[PDB]
Amino acid sequence: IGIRLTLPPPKVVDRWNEKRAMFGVYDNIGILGNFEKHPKELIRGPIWLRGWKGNELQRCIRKRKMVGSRMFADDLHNLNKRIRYLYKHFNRHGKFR
Amino acid sequence: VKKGFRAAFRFQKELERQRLLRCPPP
Amino acid sequence: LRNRVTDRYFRIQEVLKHARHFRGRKNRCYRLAVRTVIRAFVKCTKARYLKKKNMRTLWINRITAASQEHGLKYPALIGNLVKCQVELNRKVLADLAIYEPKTFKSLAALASRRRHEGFAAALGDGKEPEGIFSRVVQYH
Amino acid sequence: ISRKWEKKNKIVYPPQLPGEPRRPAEIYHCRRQIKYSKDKMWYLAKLIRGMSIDQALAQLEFNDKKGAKIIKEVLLEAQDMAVRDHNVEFRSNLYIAESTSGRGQCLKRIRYHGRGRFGIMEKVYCHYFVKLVEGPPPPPEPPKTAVAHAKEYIQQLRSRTIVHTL
Amino acid sequence: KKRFTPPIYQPKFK
Amino acid sequence: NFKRISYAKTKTRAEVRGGGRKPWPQKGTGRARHGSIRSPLWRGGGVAHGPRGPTSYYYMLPMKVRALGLKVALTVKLAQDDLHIMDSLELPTGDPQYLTELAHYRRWGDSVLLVDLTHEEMPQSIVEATSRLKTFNLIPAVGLNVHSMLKHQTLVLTLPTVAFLEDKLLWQDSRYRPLYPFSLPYSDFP
Amino acid sequence: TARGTPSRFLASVLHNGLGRYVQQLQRLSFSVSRDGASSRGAREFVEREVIDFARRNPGVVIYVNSRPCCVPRVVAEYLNGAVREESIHCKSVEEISTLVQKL
Amino acid sequence: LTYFSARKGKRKTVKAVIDRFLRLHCGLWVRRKAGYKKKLWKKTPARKKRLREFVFCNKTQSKLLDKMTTSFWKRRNWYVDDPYQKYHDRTNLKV
Amino acid sequence: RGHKGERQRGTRPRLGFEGGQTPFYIRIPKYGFNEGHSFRRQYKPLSLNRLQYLIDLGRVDPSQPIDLTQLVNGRGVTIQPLKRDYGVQLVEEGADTFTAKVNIEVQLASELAIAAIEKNGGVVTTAFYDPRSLDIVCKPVPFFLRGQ
RNA sequence: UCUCUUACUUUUAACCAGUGAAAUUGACCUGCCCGUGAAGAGGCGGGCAUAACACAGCAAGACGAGAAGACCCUAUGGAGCU
RNA sequence: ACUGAACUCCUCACACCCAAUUGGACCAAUCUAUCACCCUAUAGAAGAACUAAUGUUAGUAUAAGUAACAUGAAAACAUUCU
RNA sequence: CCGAGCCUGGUGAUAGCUGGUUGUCCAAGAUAGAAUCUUAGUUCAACUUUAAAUUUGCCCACAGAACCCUCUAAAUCCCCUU
RNA sequence: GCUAAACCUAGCCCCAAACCCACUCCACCUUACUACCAGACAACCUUAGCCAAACCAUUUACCCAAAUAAAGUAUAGGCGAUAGAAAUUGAAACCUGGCGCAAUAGAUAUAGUACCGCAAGGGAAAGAUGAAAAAUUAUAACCAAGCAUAAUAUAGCAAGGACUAACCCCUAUACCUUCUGCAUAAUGAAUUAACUAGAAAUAACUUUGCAAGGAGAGCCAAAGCUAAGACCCCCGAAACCAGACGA
Ligand SMILES: [Mg+2]
Ligand SMILES: [Mg+2]
Ligand SMILES: [Mg+2]
Ligand SMILES: [Mg+2]
Ligand SMILES: [Mg+2]
Ligand SMILES: [Mg+2]
Ligand SMILES: [Mg+2]
Ligand SMILES: [Mg+2]
Ligand SMILES: [Mg+2]
Ligand SMILES: [Mg+2]
Ligand SMILES: [Mg+2]
Ligand SMILES: [Mg+2]
Ligand SMILES: [Mg+2]
Ligand SMILES: [Mg+2]
Ligand SMILES: [Mg+2]
Ligand SMILES: [Mg+2]
Ligand SMILES: [Mg+2]
Ligand SMILES: [Mg+2]
Ligand SMILES: [Mg+2]
Ligand SMILES: [Mg+2]
Ligand SMILES: [Mg+2]
Ligand SMILES: [Mg+2]
Ligand SMILES: [Mg+2]
Ligand SMILES: [Mg+2]
Ligand SMILES: [Mg+2]
Ligand SMILES: [Mg+2]
Ligand SMILES: [Mg+2]
Ligand SMILES: [Mg+2]
Ligand SMILES: [Mg+2]
Ligand SMILES: [Mg+2]
Ligand SMILES: [Mg+2]
Ligand SMILES: [Mg+2]
Ligand SMILES: [Mg+2]
Ligand SMILES: [Mg+2]
Ligand SMILES: [Mg+2]
Ligand SMILES: [Mg+2]
Ligand SMILES: [Mg+2]
Ligand SMILES: [Mg+2]
Ligand SMILES: [Mg+2]
Ligand SMILES: [Mg+2]
Ligand SMILES: [Mg+2]
Ligand SMILES: [Mg+2]
Repeated sequence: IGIRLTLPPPKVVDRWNEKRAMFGVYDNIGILGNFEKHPKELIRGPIWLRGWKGNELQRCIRKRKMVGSRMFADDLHNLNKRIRYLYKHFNRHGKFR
Repeated sequence: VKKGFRAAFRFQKELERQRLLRCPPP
Repeated sequence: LRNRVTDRYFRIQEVLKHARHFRGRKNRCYRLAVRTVIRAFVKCTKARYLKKKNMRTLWINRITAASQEHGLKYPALIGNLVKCQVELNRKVLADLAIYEPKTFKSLAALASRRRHEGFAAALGDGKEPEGIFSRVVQYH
Repeated sequence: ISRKWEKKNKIVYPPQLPGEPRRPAEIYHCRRQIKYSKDKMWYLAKLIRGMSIDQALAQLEFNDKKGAKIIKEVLLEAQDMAVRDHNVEFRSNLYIAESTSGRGQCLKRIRYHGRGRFGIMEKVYCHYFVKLVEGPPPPPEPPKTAVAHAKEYIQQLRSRTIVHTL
Repeated sequence: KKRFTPPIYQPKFK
Repeated sequence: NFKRISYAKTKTRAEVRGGGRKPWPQKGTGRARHGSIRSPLWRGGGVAHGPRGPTSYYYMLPMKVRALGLKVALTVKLAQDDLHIMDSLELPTGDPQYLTELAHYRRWGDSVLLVDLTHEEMPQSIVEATSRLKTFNLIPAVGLNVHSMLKHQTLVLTLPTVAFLEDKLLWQDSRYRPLYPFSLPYSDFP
Repeated sequence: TARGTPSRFLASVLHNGLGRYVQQLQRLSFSVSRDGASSRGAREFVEREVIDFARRNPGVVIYVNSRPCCVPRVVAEYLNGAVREESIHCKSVEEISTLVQKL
Repeated sequence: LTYFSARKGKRKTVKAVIDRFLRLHCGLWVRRKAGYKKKLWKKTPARKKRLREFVFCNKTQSKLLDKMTTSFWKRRNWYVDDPYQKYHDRTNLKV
Repeated sequence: RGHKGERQRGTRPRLGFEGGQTPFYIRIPKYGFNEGHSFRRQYKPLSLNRLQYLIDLGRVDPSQPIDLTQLVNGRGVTIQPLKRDYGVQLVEEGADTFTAKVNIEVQLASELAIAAIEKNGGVVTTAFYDPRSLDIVCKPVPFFLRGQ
């Protein structure tokens, strides 16, 4: 049997949050703040992909270039093997060549 | 557990259907 | 596990509820009930043509029985009844054979008389009357 | 683990009206986790099923199996609780109504076969359930005579209709 | 050749 | 979706711990051929096509499309009788019950987005009022956007705000190609 | 399949057309939502067509409950006692009119 | 053909295509005939004049060479004394 | 993906391979088509029809001289100092029906274009710019922000 | 050893009492003859046979069970040796 | 003369019987934005669907209560005997 | 478990080879060959699928399509109408 | 009705920020966990290979200086698979987070423990009550395979047409895969529960926006430019190399 016997506790969500109410504020800052900032300078994330979409191979290459001088050892080796595998995949296997 | 609400509610309505078919009321 | 499936039991029940009346492990296990329910539905779909064929063969048997009670064969009855322009199909002929035997004796007498008229017309080529229970009604 | 056969003795019916029959007493009792296989225990449970309780004790005192002493203990203490707690007045006036055996929780061991190979030996356990009902034991269903066979055949021939027509 | 495979014991905790 | 970076990641079959040698050699025993544990078939294996790394979803629309969206949303707020334009946001008291009773009396809606400009000339009364309310919001006019205008029922602008909006949004009409980004001098453009 | 479901013989309920024909429908119990997009077709049905439907065949008593529900329903009760409950979840006005006419 | 490079993640050209062919901007590829400087002592002058020609390529071959080269070779160039300048635009075409 | 083989199993040979036969892109002899292509100068054309249109529409204005930076700020030509554009060459495409009376400073000039400017009482002057000075005179304000 | 096997004991074996595996298993309510069929049928065609069910034997069949033939061929697959 | 199809006619409705491949209309579970408030709606997203890989883990069946496995005898439970 | 020990790492080695490849419904949908260390594969042709522009597409009649010795057929191509 | 089934929460993952730790007493390089004695020996060294070139013999990105651009350009290369810059441009200081996982998932982890091997090394499983257990009460029952309640009835892919009746009557050569063709006596599967397989470019189509110009520098342009949607799987070898561990 997979199904649960009792229905779950009620998940109550506050739609008038602090974060939900001011979502999208200081977006659209460049257009009507005479272009002092870009809207991509509002992004808060990893230091390599802040305003950059990328592939899986391209994300790994960019992370190795911008950060891989200060990564941990096992994480750096795993990133090396991932870039090797993804090069072998994208440039040799698949349909549509 | 598997997350979600609709399948648990549907199984609840089936449980009430089976339990009402076992002991029908006067 | 992002978004793994929760309502799998209802699909299992959707297949199994058509297999509660089976025999063996097919009424319980899903891996067996699927193949037997699929074959059951294909048999149910293919059975309609066999139902119509078997019902008409049953009507042919009952009409042959009643006509052979009256000393008539089945082809003589059907042919010489359609030659008097009475268009009764096999269903109502079998129902008249079972439930209204006087009307079936009247129909068998009609078919036998039209048969005799056809035989005398074959010996005489007509000349004079082309029978009486011949002379089809003409529609325009 | 589910223990509902123990809770069946805690049902309490409403007080009966004077213009009613007796409603004979019903006593459920069971012994959990017996070190005995459920099939061999089932053969003894099928032996008892319809008999009276004194005849059940008489057959079980002389049956030469491991489960016979176990079921004799369960039936004796069910007789004792029936006379004491559930207000049966006659000790002899009880018949076995239900008698069955279920699987208990088992353990697993290795069997050490004769190469570097092995099996999974399982240490078997079972239950025994019993239900007593006061009253004389019901008479067995008599085998059907030729009169009943003929009556059912003539009823079958009277039942038929003219199919696939009006 | 002399083809032979050794038996594989399962873990003892099971 | 342009700000979203999802931090989901699972371990592929090369990052799960262990799984080096080939268990039960290829041809001897009667089990299925396997070359490593932690393959995705196994219990405890790595995921075959799981999420990979912190993935970004960044893309930018052309700026004329975003300014057109702002003009469209202002028109939609006007035509459905939702927009209200004030001379100056100033309440007499500065307590929130006055603000919610006024918004109830004028039949605005359950939620309302209040806009002033430049974030420093916002007077103390309206700030002390709506700093406690949960559906009433103050933003400077730089922070106007389609999402907050759709999320709130009405929308309250100011007369310096509507002049600011007309200038900044009409500048996209009658404008050249960039030739370098507009933060650089450009004799007309401040 | 026909071996797996029950079967009945073709019958009238109480010899309808012999004497006078009687409408075999007793009730229609409607449960629609005030807010909620799933009950929009039923909301428009209660707006425009249930008044003419009630005037059309007056043997039937119609109730509209107007209850918060994620799936609106219609319960049709017949003279012989049977109760048929159908869901009008996210349907047109024409589909709901067809459904209550067939009921 | 290195759909994704291992340094910048871009698409690479194969330089043999660039050495042997010429891409006009309209979409056509001009090539040189094979064997045009080999064993001319046994070829007749009609065959020799046929071999020294500049030849357009097929539809499928031009689709192949458009796949094999990046968008730098498909740009519009304005060279000073281009002998193939007039052949870049296309004229009087109809579907 | 089809049935089994190199198609269904993914591993199909590279683009341009022909199953072993010497491929189409290698059977063909080399010739210096794209020999020195990154060192040839390129010149964006500016027809007199386009220059007349720019003069009419309130863009590039004939009362002052017209070097490259007036044409770029008027957005009549898009000059790339990268990709080897050495400025703007003048072009006779709207020679007749050109009455403007300008002076202009271009980098090449055909004979008919010089004539068609000079019949209205104009002056043409043909100047040279190295790519660094292209990059400065085309976009001057990034150079002024550069601080050199 | 055999012509040509026979008798007795023990182990084994059958029943009773206790504990209690392993390979195998698409589902089976699992018959015979002739013919047909991916060329050797319990499941197809024509005939015949036919109340249900335990227990002990035998090995004619289930193209029987264990080991992705170890013999033959292929792989622009390996390895040893000269 | 009759029998004899998914062919044809008859009452009704009609998109509703090909391998690989291609095109199209829908769609369950899950998260998010806004709704909704006995379980749904409009959109975005993806670890998004298992009658089958001698597939992995766990539970229980078949073979099966089958193969196999035990304790020398009497007694006062001191002892004695083979 | 040594024609070259075992463990870890390169390693998610590679494999033109085997196996598998999970919701509903509808529609279209059967291929002359050439090259290739290549016939267990691939590329271009051929067919098929989708979306467009344009006008002719098929069946075909009088006329017509070298010869030479002994015969020399069913037939084929082109082709206005329809 | 037995076996059973159900639970949320330990914790974990990816980031941001910030540079981070280590003697209570005794013992611990000899046979480590040993209080106590005379040859003093001592480290600094181009990776290789699988793999791609459909074989393979030169060749094949992995190298630790932020981004974008120049640019996949100049160059190198059995000039072939592929490798690949540079001159130059510039890179807005502070905010504690999740359209992440929820006991077959997430670190292997309750733990590098149990267990296996001489050694290097390999390496698991699991727990669920309640405010009160100093409340052991009577509930809470309902759901997979497997059994019991409740063995069997002539005939046959287990069903369908049915019928007054379960059977009796008429029809019917299990599924997937590989195949010209499988009921085939060709492969896979005892069953149940959970887990387990389509990742992306150039060029085209559609929908917006602008328009001889498009684009938030770089790039394209004889109706083009920008944005979005849509599209290229899993398991399995014998092998090769490097470094440790073993008489
Ligand atoms: Mg041993
Ligand atoms: Mg590994
Ligand atoms: Mg392997
Ligand atoms: Mg894992
Ligand atoms: Mg684990
Ligand atoms: Mg396959
Ligand atoms: Mg093939
Ligand atoms: Mg060759
Ligand atoms: Mg045979
Ligand atoms: Mg068989
Ligand atoms: Mg065998
Ligand atoms: Mg084999
Ligand atoms: Mg070969
Ligand atoms: Mg080889
Ligand atoms: Mg090799
Ligand atoms: Mg070697
Ligand atoms: Mg017929
Ligand atoms: Mg038809
Ligand atoms: Mg997954
Ligand atoms: Mg999945
Ligand atoms: Mg499953
Ligand atoms: Mg096997
Ligand atoms: Mg499986
Ligand atoms: Mg025994
Ligand atoms: Mg046996
Ligand atoms: Mg024995
Ligand atoms: Mg002994
Ligand atoms: Mg592989
Ligand atoms: Mg079709
Ligand atoms: Mg091959
Ligand atoms: Mg190779
Ligand atoms: Mg290959
Ligand atoms: Mg775990
Ligand atoms: Mg069950
Ligand atoms: Mg039969
Ligand atoms: Mg066949
Ligand atoms: Mg095969
Ligand atoms: Mg074959
Ligand atoms: Mg088979
Ligand atoms: Mg095979
Ligand atoms: Mg098998
Ligand atoms: Mg020794």
